[PDB]
Amino acid sequence: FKIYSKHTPINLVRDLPQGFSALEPLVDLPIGINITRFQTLLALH
Amino acid sequence: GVLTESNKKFLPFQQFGRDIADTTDAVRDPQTLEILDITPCSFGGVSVI
Ligand SMILES: *[C@@H]1O[C@H](CO)[C@@H](O)[C@H](O)[C@H]1NC(C)=O
Repeated sequence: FKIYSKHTPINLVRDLPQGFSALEPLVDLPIGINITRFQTLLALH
Repeated sequence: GVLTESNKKFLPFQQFGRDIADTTDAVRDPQTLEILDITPCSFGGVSVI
């Protein structure tokens, strides 16, 4: 599972991911797992 | 080949380098973590007059 990231954004437009930026690897976790679905965790009230 | 100091930069994850046709043009050593470039030495042809 290789996770790529880029933090600094470009203020070309508002609330839209316009622009181009390459992504460099950060962590490659060698587990060997089978995954077909996934969820996401947020902050609830 | 012959090793000289490298004026190029490597990203932290990457360890090797090449330009065209699988020619290793640079490498980082595993101890100093320094960057070096590789170029072949001075082979050539000889002619007689
Ligand atoms: C290996 O040891 C040398 C001895 O000083 C040190 O300079 C170098 O950073 C070390 N490299 C690694 C990968 O531990």
